[PDB]
Amino acid sequence: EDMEPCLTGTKVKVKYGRGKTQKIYEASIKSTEIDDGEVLYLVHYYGWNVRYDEWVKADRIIWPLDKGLEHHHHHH
Repeated sequence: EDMEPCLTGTKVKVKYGRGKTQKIYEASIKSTEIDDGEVLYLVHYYGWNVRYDEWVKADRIIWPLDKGLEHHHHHH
Protein backbone atom coordinates (compact mmCIF):
# COMPACT_ATOMS: atom_id res chain seq x y z
CA GLU A 1 0.00 0.00 0.00
CA ASP A 2 1.51 3.26 -1.16
CA MET A 3 0.77 6.67 -2.47
CA GLU A 4 2.89 8.99 -4.53
CA PRO A 5 5.17 10.90 -2.12
CA CYS A 6 6.12 14.52 -2.51
CA LEU A 7 8.58 14.39 -5.44
CA THR A 8 10.85 11.74 -4.00
CA GLY A 9 13.98 10.64 -5.82
CA THR A 10 14.88 14.20 -6.41
CA LYS A 11 18.17 15.22 -5.01
CA VAL A 12 18.50 18.88 -4.69
CA LYS A 13 20.98 21.30 -3.36
CA VAL A 14 20.08 22.82 0.01
CA LYS A 15 21.41 25.83 1.84
CA TYR A 16 21.09 26.29 5.58
CA GLY A 17 22.74 29.13 7.41
CA ARG A 18 22.50 30.11 11.02
CA GLY A 19 25.58 31.30 12.85
CA LYS A 20 28.44 28.92 12.33
CA THR A 21 26.02 26.38 11.00
CA GLN A 22 26.22 27.48 7.39
CA LYS A 23 26.48 24.85 4.76
CA ILE A 24 25.27 24.09 1.35
CA TYR A 25 24.42 20.38 1.25
CA GLU A 26 23.06 17.91 -1.26
CA ALA A 27 19.81 16.47 -0.04
CA SER A 28 16.96 14.38 -1.25
CA ILE A 29 13.35 15.44 -0.90
CA LYS A 30 11.36 13.37 1.58
CA SER A 31 8.11 15.21 1.81
CA THR A 32 6.64 18.64 1.30
CA GLU A 33 4.07 20.45 3.38
CA ILE A 34 2.42 23.74 3.69
CA ASP A 35 3.06 25.07 7.07
CA ASP A 36 1.44 28.38 7.88
CA GLY A 37 0.93 29.78 4.39
CA GLU A 38 4.25 28.69 2.94
CA VAL A 39 5.61 25.50 1.47
CA LEU A 40 8.32 23.81 3.38
CA TYR A 41 10.20 20.79 2.29
CA LEU A 42 11.55 18.08 4.39
CA VAL A 43 14.87 17.22 2.99
CA HIS A 44 17.21 14.42 3.68
CA TYR A 45 20.84 15.22 3.85
CA TYR A 46 22.85 12.77 1.87
CA GLY A 47 25.71 11.84 4.19
CA TRP A 48 24.38 13.55 7.30
CA ASN A 49 21.55 13.11 9.92
CA VAL A 50 19.63 10.24 8.42
CA ARG A 51 16.77 10.04 11.04
CA TYR A 52 15.28 13.43 11.80
CA ASP A 53 16.44 15.32 8.70
CA GLU A 54 15.52 18.99 8.27
CA TRP A 55 12.95 21.37 6.92
CA VAL A 56 13.87 24.05 4.47
CA LYS A 57 11.80 26.33 2.36
CA ALA A 58 11.85 26.40 -1.46
CA ASP A 59 13.92 29.60 -1.20
CA ARG A 60 16.91 27.80 0.33
CA ILE A 61 16.86 25.06 -2.22
CA ILE A 62 18.62 24.90 -5.53
CA TRP A 63 16.42 22.89 -7.77
CA PRO A 64 17.68 20.76 -10.62
CA LEU A 65 16.89 22.84 -13.59
CA ASP A 66 19.22 23.90 -16.24
CA LYS A 67 21.44 26.68 -15.08
CA GLY A 68 24.16 25.14 -17.17
CA LEU A 69 23.53 21.73 -15.84
CA GLU A 70 25.05 18.52 -17.05
CA HIS A 71 22.43 16.09 -18.53
CA HIS A 72 24.39 13.49 -20.48
CA HIS A 73 24.77 10.46 -18.21
CA HIS A 74 24.66 11.49 -14.57
CA HIS A 75 20.97 12.31 -14.68
CA HIS A 76 19.63 12.89 -18.15
